[PDB]
Amino acid sequence: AVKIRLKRMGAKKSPFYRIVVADSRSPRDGRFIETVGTYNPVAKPAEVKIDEELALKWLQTGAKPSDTVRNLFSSQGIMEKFHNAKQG
Amino acid sequence: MIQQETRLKVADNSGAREVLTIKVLGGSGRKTANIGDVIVCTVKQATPGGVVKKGEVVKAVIVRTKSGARRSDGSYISFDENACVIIRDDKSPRGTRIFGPVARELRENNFMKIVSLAPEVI
Amino acid sequence: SDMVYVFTPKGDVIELPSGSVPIDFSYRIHSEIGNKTIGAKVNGKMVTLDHKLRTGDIVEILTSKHSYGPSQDWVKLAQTSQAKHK
Amino acid sequence: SERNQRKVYQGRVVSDKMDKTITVVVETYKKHTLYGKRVKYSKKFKAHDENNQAKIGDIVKIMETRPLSATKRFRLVEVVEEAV
Amino acid sequence: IKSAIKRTKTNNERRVHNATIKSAMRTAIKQVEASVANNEADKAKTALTEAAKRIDKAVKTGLVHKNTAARYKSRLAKKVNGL
RNA sequence: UUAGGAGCCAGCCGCCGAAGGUGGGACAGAUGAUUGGGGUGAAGUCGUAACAAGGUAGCCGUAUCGGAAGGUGCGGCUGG
RNA sequence: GGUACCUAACCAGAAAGCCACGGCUAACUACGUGCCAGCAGCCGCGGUAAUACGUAGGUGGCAAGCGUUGUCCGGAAUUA
RNA sequence: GGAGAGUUUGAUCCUGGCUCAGGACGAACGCUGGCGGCGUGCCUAAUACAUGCAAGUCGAGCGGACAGAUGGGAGCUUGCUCCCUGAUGUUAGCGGCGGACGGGUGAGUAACACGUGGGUAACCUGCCUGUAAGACUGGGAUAACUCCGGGAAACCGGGGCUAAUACCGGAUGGUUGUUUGAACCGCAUGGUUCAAACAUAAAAGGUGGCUUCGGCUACCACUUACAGAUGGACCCGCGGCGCAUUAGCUAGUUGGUGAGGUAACGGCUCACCAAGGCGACGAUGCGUAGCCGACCUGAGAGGGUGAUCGGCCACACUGGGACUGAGACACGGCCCAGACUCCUACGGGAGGCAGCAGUAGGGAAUCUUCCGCAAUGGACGAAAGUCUGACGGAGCAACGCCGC
Repeated sequence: AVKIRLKRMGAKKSPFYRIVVADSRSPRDGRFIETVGTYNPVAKPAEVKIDEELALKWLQTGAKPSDTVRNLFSSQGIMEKFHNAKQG
Repeated sequence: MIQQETRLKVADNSGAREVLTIKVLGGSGRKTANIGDVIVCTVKQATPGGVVKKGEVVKAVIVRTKSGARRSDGSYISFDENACVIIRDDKSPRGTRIFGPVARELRENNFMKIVSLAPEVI
Repeated sequence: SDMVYVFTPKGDVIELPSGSVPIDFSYRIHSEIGNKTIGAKVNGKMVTLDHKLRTGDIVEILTSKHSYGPSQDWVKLAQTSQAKHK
Repeated sequence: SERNQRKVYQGRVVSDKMDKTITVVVETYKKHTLYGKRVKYSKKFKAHDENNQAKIGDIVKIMETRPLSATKRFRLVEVVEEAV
Repeated sequence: IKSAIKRTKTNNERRVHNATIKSAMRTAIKQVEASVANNEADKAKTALTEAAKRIDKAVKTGLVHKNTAARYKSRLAKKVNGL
């Protein structure tokens, strides 16, 4: 139930996203516990900024993200550092 | 067997609670009225929400009484409260619903909208 | 052309002057239709009483049986003056 | 690994007629959020006396716990000072 | 109404079955308590095992929710301790 | 082992139990003939009570009488 | 959603109003008008020369809005 | 980071009123109005609602139906008709989990509802990880299926057939309870740890591969235990209103003991016994109103408001109860009554828009009966997928700000 996930922000046409550790029972704009950095889809270049260390503490407690959120962690190697900890 | 100066429990949510009689619309002088006869009445009590309120000369139809009703079978219908249902001086009522049972000796005349609104035509 | 040729729930051409709301659609048929009208339906959808009819439309009427009645809001919901004189 | 300390006060006792329990008046006092002067209130509770060693006008401490009955949410600690 | 009719068709069928577990659990306790008004301990010992047979299987099935059943155990158990 | 017991349920029973009915009080609002003052308006009628020693120095409190402002009685006050 | 967008081609062509104008308060004259018609948030304007009414010209205000309206705060140190 | 101005008067100063310039609206109205972003858009009626949609999902839980033709064979008209169970396809019902969240409205509620800080040795937590263990042996049904019966329908009843990760016993288990020991510590209840004894307490298979056909294996699910993660319940100080032309108010009230009851503390319930408790720091009462981060305004101190967006409580036509489920007293679930609507062959039933739209009605006054699951989200499933009026956008009105 505890899904680390995106959070919809910004204007009407061009969205913005914040990567958020929360409960799924709260709504799409619902409350949370603690966040990690950002996401930008409307940039044709990069600038997806992640704290890159804080979620690994939450992943050791166990919080399954959706894959659209998860592959950003693969792009910065959070999960592979975490999989090394699971191989540790 | 309803006379002059009797008090009747009213069987619709048209405004009234208790109704007293004047005269049975028979001939020169008719004493009683069993079922289906038409009385000119007045209103001794009404609901606070009232279309027809306190002190109104009304014309009404007996529905259910503590009288017999000799069918040709020999079956005698006899309720346990004298009553009326207030009508709009015609062969048609003016209330919305009709509380409680209704005697089947109203179908001898054409009061069928009271029959169609009755919940249990006994 | 100063008149609307609208259709009844049979499909008969109802010749009324132009600019009519469906309240004006009632009184050509019968006056008590206006006494018992609640809503209206033109071509599948309900239409508001704020709608003004056009020439060549099928107008169905949501009519109460004998239960309901008018208000003060309808006195300027009569565009056509001959129906407004009704 | 000590657990969290509970609510605690000291105060002064009005009456003793309650069975194995009393009332204790707390006299902390504060300023007002508009003017500034500091006036005193009356704060009284219901406190458990397991030994019934209570006096009218007794200086004593109270200690909260799980609520023992209707409105009783305190037990004593130490009978500090007694009346005359 | 929104195709949740399947709930009520099962909820009543479970309501019969659950109460048979619940009411037999009630009769097991009183029969132990029958051996408290009676002055029999050996009959109370085999009834306590007979009662706790239903009690321990009860939370295994559904809502009896052990923290009640611990009070159901010990209140019966002190009476056998009382004999 | 050809069925009894256990347990179970239909059923009825008891306490609790909403709405309904009955009854005398509470308060809230419309309404009620007539009346009681209170202001508010065009040169209405009646007096002149105040403000000058206002033509009897005013004024507060109480009492009392008259078309009505007021009158005087008694005490008090200077803003006589 | 071929929507944003960009590329090229076309024309002064498509397109401004309401409010104020004695003093508060920036801005005034001419006709009409004669306690009447009418303005008015404030002081108050008109019984024949109305910068205050209504109109016209001309200013001024602000602008895809402008006035009026009801609200709440402020100015109101006028609950301090 | 703090402007004042007209007015009592014949004239002056004070005094004191109101008036005025300013700033906001979820604002409406009058007149006009070209466009583009971004944002709001029933406050009155929590008044009644036509129509469509707003919560389902698993054939890899399961029986059967249901098509199917891989081929096999049959009768011949060469047009077909089949009989076997192909790949695979469909899912009424069954069973698993969700429906308690997502979403709306602001009616009650002046109190631990909320805001803040606390406490729990007085509690709970399916779905999440991680660890510890495991997953033995049987049993009886029953829907669907049909076969009759009764019904206008709503549907209901009876007789057989059958399944499962459905249900129910037997074993073994470090749960828990009892009994008796120890150790340590707190804040009284005590708490924590260790031993022994007794008492019971489970589980389930499915998917694919490998097979010696015994099975094995991963993966999913399952029972139990530990923690963590996770939300929830209960208690407590301290806060934010109006009236004294509301001064007395309460007997389960307030106390104790025991009992029952609740996940849990308790007059929470009941017996008994006691007479207390609440109060001029304003009880009780009454009118009033959802609260808060915040919004607006002010120079600040303060004052007003509590719309949208975000937190939480409360409510789901009005009222009361209750089940299954980790979690409700359940917004689109059941049962009952009250009003009302609809149908009936009068015997009977079905219904709940303050879900999205839209309409009625109210009122000065508030919008489109669109498209899409592409992104975000949830729901279930091993996944594809399915389902989504959450949301995504389009549409309306100068409603407001900014931009041309």
